[PDB]
Amino acid sequence: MSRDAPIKADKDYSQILKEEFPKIDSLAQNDCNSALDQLLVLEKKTRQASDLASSKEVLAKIVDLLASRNKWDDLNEQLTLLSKKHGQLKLSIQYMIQKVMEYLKSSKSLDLNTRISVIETIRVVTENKIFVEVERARVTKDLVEIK
Amino acid sequence: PGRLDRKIEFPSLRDRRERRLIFGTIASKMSLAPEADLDSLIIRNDSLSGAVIAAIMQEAGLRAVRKNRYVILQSDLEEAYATQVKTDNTVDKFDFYK
Amino acid sequence: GYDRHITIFSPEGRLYQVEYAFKATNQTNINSLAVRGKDCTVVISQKKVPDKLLDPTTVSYIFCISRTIGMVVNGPIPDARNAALRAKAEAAEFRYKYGYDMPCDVLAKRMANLSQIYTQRAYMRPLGVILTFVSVDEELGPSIYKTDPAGYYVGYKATATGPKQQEITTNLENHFKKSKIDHINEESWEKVVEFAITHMIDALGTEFSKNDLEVGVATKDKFFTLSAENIEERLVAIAEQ
Amino acid sequence: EVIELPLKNPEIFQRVGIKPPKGVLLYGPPGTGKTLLAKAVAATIGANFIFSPASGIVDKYIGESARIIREMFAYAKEHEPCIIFMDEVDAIGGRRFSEGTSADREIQRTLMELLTQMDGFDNLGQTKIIMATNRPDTLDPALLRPGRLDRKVEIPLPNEAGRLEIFKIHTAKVKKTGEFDFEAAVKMSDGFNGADIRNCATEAGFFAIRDDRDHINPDDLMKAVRKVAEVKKLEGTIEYQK
Amino acid sequence: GYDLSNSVFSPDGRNFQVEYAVKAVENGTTSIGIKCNDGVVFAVEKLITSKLLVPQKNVKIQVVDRHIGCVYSGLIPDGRHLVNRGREEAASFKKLYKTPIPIPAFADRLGQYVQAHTLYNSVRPFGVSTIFGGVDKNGAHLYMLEPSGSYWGYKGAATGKGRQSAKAELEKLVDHHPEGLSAREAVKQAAKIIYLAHEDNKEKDFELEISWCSLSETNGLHKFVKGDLLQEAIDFAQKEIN
Amino acid sequence: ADVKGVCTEAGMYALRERRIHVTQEDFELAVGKVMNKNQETAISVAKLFK
Amino acid sequence: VDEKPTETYSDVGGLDKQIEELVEAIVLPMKRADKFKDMGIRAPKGALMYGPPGTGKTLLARACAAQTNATFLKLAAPQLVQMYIGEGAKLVRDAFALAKEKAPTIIFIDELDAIGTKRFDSEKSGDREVQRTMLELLNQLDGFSSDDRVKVLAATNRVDVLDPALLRSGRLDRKIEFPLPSEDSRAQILQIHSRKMTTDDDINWQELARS
Amino acid sequence: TDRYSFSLTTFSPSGKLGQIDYALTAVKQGVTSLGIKATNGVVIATEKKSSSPLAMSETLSKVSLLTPDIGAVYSGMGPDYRVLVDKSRKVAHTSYKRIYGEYPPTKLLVSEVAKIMQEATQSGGVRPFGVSLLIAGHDEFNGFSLYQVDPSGSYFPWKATAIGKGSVAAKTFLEKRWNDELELEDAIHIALLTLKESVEGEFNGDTIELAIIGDENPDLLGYTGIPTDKGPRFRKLTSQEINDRLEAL
Amino acid sequence: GSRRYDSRTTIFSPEGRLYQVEYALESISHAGTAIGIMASDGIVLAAERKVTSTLLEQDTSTEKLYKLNDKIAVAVAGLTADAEILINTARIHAQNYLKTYNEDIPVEILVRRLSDIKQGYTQHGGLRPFGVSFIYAGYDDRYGYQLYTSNPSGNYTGWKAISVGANTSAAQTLLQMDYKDDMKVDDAIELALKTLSKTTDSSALTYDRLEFATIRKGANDGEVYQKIFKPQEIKDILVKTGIT
Ligand SMILES: Nc1ncnc2c1ncn2[C@@H]1O[C@H](COP(=O)(O)OP(=O)(O)OP(=O)(O)O)[C@@H](O)[C@H]1O
Ligand SMILES: Nc1ncnc2c1ncn2[C@@H]1O[C@H](COP(=O)(O)OP(=O)(O)O)[C@@H](O)[C@H]1O
Ligand SMILES: [Mg+2]
Ligand SMILES: [Mg+2]
Repeated sequence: MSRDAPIKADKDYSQILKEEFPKIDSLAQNDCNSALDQLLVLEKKTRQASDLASSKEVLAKIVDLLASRNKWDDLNEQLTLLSKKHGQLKLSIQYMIQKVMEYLKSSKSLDLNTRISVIETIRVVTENKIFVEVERARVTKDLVEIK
Repeated sequence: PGRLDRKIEFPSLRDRRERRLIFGTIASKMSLAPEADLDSLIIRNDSLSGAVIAAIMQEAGLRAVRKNRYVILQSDLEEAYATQVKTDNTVDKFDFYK
Repeated sequence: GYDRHITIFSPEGRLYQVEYAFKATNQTNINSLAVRGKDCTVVISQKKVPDKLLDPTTVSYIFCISRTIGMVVNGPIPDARNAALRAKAEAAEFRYKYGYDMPCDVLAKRMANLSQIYTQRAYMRPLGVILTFVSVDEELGPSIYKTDPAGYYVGYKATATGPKQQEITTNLENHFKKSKIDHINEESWEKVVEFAITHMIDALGTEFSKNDLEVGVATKDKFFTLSAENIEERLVAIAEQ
Repeated sequence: EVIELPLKNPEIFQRVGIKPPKGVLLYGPPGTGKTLLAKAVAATIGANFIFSPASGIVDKYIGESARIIREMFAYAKEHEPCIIFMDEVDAIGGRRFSEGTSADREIQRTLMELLTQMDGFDNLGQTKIIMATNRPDTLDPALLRPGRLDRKVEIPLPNEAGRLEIFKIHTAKVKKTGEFDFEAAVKMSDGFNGADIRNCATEAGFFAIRDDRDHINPDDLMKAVRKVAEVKKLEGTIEYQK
Repeated sequence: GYDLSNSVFSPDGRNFQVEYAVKAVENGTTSIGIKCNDGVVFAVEKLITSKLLVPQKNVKIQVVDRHIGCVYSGLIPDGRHLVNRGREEAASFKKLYKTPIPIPAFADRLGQYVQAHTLYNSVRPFGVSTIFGGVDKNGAHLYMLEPSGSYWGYKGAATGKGRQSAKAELEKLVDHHPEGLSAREAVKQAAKIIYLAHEDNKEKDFELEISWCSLSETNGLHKFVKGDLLQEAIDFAQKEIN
Repeated sequence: ADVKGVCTEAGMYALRERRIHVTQEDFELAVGKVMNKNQETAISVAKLFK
Repeated sequence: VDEKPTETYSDVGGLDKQIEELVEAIVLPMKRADKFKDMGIRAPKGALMYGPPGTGKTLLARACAAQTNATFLKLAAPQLVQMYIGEGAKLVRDAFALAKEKAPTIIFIDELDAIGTKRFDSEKSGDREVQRTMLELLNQLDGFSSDDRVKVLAATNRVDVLDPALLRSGRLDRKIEFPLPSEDSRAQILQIHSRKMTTDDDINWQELARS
Repeated sequence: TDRYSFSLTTFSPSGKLGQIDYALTAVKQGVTSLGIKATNGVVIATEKKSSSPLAMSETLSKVSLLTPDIGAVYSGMGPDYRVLVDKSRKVAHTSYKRIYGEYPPTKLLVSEVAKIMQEATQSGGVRPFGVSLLIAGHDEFNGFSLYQVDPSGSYFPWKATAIGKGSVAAKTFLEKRWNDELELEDAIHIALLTLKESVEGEFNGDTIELAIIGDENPDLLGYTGIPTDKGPRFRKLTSQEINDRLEAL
Repeated sequence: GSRRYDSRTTIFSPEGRLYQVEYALESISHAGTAIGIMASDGIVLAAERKVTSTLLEQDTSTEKLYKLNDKIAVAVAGLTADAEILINTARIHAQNYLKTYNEDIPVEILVRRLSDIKQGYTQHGGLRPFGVSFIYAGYDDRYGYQLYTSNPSGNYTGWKAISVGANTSAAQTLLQMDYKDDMKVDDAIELALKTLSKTTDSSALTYDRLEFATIRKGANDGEVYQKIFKPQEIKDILVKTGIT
């Protein structure tokens, strides 16, 4: 955001960890926690831009697990925790959410998924004020049809 | 006197009972929260003139259009109450005149 | 006529000369946030230096008036120095004639009384500085007393000063509403610094650096300040919270 | 919401059986566009419009000011829908006198004649007043009362991204090579009035025109938002509002 | 009103009399202060108003103690009164605590004195800025004291008409050496930015004066730069500006 | 005029009571009403003065 | 209209910057209006000129007006202060209507210290003839008459007296100080005065300028 | 130089001393306070207010002790009371506790503080203190007494009085509620009930400051085994105690 | 600076007349009526308070009547605040005379001393003078009972019957018709009350708003007893003289 140092440096690191993208994947197949530990580091940066690149990796990791209801709770939770603290500006983390929210929709192929997914989505958006709120209502709305 | 032996001074201090009577007259014109307790508002108002209360119904029914109703509720009344009665700041000044 | 040009009463009963003093302490645009810990009192304040050719180390607003009692100043630095000099002199004097160092309460009251006298005199201008006095006394615990240019002071659970201080009030109010006590329940003074920095970022929206901060901590029976190196440890420790 | 909504549709206001909302008071800093907005509202609705300054009606001939607003009023009652723009009402403002001279007492009569037309035995119909005041502290509690005036519109400075919204209207008009420094520009022109953002664009085009091109390059603008910002704050209003 | 005296005050935070007094300093002689590693190197532009004058026989540099240079601009009598006062303060410190006064301690006392005259209407505020520093036991330091009663540490300072030129090159001097520079080299750089600040005074002619207090050369004593060293500085500055 | 003011004031009270004849009670109310105007400006120099 | 043909800037000696500023403010928009129009930016609403009397300002607007081919209007604010409210208000309104009519026009207003300061709103503040004429000036320079052909030049003695609301951008745009002549400038102003009479090698204008 | 010796307080052509009239305006901008004299004590009460919710009102006193048997309470300016309370204690010691070895009579103390007022309206450089004080006390020669100190430099004894912004209404309250015989207990209940109408905020015992000059407390005496001395007749009530009297309304 | 805010408060007018003294006489006309009548056996001082209220304790008040010394008391008409200074100066001065000559101060000496202070304040310092008028009742051996009025300029004038404060003209005119030199203290008590009933400062004159004091040589052995009557002893005399 500020200074001219974060734009370049942070981006530079995300490139370096994107060359180390196969490494994160291989470990994720052996145990979830090992690769998860990498996502934590990525989503602590100071430039908004370098987190765009990195919020692909957060979505991809849980896709490689395929997907686990227990693991689902944590990913959406970690995001909520990062939003209150900073998120690299509170406006920044809302576009991150928007990317991961498309995945929630298309994951859907159980009742089981649908139920867990509405519990995470309602909470996120109570402190947000954008298009996130339309999407929350819509996924909530799948459970309405079932109701 | 003899010019003007009758002299009526009009207060704004009023009475609790006086405020109930302004509300009723208004209520005939447009019912304000007719499914909820009116009487809270009466207690809460404590300086208001008849004018502020006329401004209340009219501003509430502005908010009626927004909310897209043809009826005024107590929520409309409470925001009508909140503002139009908090003008000036002298809070700071009176810290050192306490 | 002269009911606004000297300290005489007006038909309003309000001294306009005195009002003008409070309308000059927020024009330096320095915010402060002061919180009472469970064993300490921490005060952090702005130290915005926009120049290459001003030495930032000597730009300061935290002056040690006793070895145990710090003082943080919001408002013009000539008046700050005069009020600091006077306060130091009195604190020393109290040791000399009463056999123990001046309490925070009474040091606040003494500057408060001098401020009234300066607005009693019609040729003397009051010192236009808001003084926050932080300490840990042994008879009052962690304490904050904040005096103002008129000569009014009171104790505080926490307090803020500056133009944007209303935002700071919101954070503090929530904190003590939830805890249901008049202080922070944190038993490490370092973490009360970390908390203070967090609420400063929340209130003002501004991301701080070690050269925008200046930190004073009164622990029990000593007052110290953090250097910019030590303040950087705290800023790294926000990332570890 | 105050003005336009009961003029076009009084049908909703009669149906509910609420009184039509009437009176707005505008106050803000210099330069914020109360005039610009006065000029704007008049178009939107299409209602008949009398822009009259209030320092403009004053004459040493007593009851001449009272005469002027009374006729203005009679015209407005005929020409419905109509909004009467009383601009800079602060000129004939203030209250008291009767130890003043008869010029003041006339200003007090005019101020009072205002008072007659609105409420009394005359009323507003689909007439409507907007009063503009540049200082609310010259302005008097008799006209800040509910009665007169349902919504008291306090207009701030243009917000941080409000100022960025104004630059867009203006930089639209210009021919340029492409300017991408507009985000940067609004950080330097912070604490600005909208009158001075308009000045930001006029200065940038000065430098463009002097160099003999018709394009505003971004470098011309960077310099420009700094050149206005230094001198603005030096001679700044330092207005205080209620 | 609020500008008749200095204990009138205004809601604008201004005090008027004091701000007015800075205008004398801003039309004063160019004077600089360079914070060096080993000390400080002062230099002052001394205008030559006539050929009748005796060169290097009129000084604006008076020593305080044996180790504090002090050079000032604005009203010369008023500044000579302020320096006269601070020669007493240095003597008092030396009497009571048996040490030459430390540079931060010296600044504190002077600030109090200048504060006193802005708090009373029965005495007149000062209108001079002094630049003073030296070498003490806590290291070399540099301070400039405003007639308001404000001082700070400085890595470079300037005052007078040609302060614009001086300060701009002092930024570049700290960008030449971000790890600081020798006192000996700073002689030649003090010369250079007086010469560049004489382009604000190029309707006039000048005499270059340089004085230093540095540990490396003068052993923590304040002395004047003279003879061949002074002439070397002149020759250096001459080639750079050519 | 003040004297005259009593006569008229007195007939407000008698009228209401629905008794024509003026009485001591009609009088006591009537002098209290006319004196009210005067007592209030006389309590501010009779009390809270120096 | 009291236009006299151009005085000419050559003949208004010294003060190079003042001459530079007027060209930039007036002539450049009037001649190069087409470029200002295509861009859609506004041509200066006013330029404030302030500083002590006799700094040449009159001479300059009168030169500029002939060159730019706008009429020279003569308006002086200390006159417009009267005891009669009606009479005093009337000539402001007359001068505004007539200017727009005779437009493009350079209105040259002298000594706007008679519009005074308003900083207060108390009972007495001028009785509402001094406050009132400040607000009548604000409607001159308000964009309810097109001030892109009219160009308002005004002279005033100090602005420090005057309330700073009137002084902001679009009131008045450029804020231009006129200092005293310097040593070298004095010599130029002396020479042109002397140029008018017999001129001889005895006289040295520089010599006279230094004394 | 100094040449301020020309009195700031001076006569106006319509009579009255203009400066003290101005100062009295400031008393009717301040907080409301009242005092009822019972035949078995005196009660004085005032309202605590705060400009911040993070201000503590237990560090804020507006009823203060001058001597153990004489308390004071103000309405007016905060700063002006702050300085003048210290001077009241000081002159009580110099003029009767170093001369007659005891605390001054309530009559004596009131007179002396009115002189301090008087000389702050005499000579230049000093404008009055913009407070009115109720000085309730007890002496052993005239029993209970309630005084009201004016910013004029005069005093008046009262049977019950009020000062502050809501004084006029409050004194009409006390007029029917006062009687020839009263109890201290019922005096308190009147005082709180009256100050209910002069408080616009909270009405807790934490925000209502109450103090009695009732009767002696030998637990505040600080020593025992001297039966001759009587403890402090003054006793400031803690917040919990004030809450009990709120339930006793 | 200092001279900026001064207006030269105490100076002559073109008539010769001191602004602050002229102003001072207006403010004494605000303050209540005080009457003094010199009988051939005493001096009666009778004053109607400028404040009365049902909540005002007036039963311990002695706000107009103050004893300067054992044979000299004053009644006050003017600012109570201003008067307080002169009252304690008088006590000091009378005691000082007693200390040095072991003889009681004559009435002339005490009045003259106070008068000098009032003159002095307009003469130098820029000080406002005391805006009070006192009526001194005093006994001395040499001139017997002596009655004196002092004005805020600082000048004293003897009388036999006189009134200061409110309704000075009305009180004086009634006194001229009724006063006789054969009057006793008994007769003077009745006259004072009647005069105050016709110069009343509201619409009623009452005991509780009356302060009353005499100095009578009817105490045994030619001694003088100053008695300041309580309002219920005033009440007794109020029914005696038939005011009530
Ligand atoms: N909302 C806006 N978008 C575009 N330009 C604007 C806007 N608001 C104001 N401006 C610009 O600023 C100028 C100044 O506004 P305007 O003349 O309405 O001032 P004002 O607030 O009425 O002051 P006064 O107190 O002198 O009456 C406008 O002419 C316009 O160029
Ligand atoms: N720069 C100049 N060169 C020559 N004479 C000048 C110059 N400036 C002013 N003067 C003389 O002084 C007179 C007054 O100046 P004028 O233009 O009328 O000024 P202003 O508007 O500043 O009051 C001119 O008529 C001219 O005689
Ligand atoms: Mg406008
Ligand atoms: Mg001219």
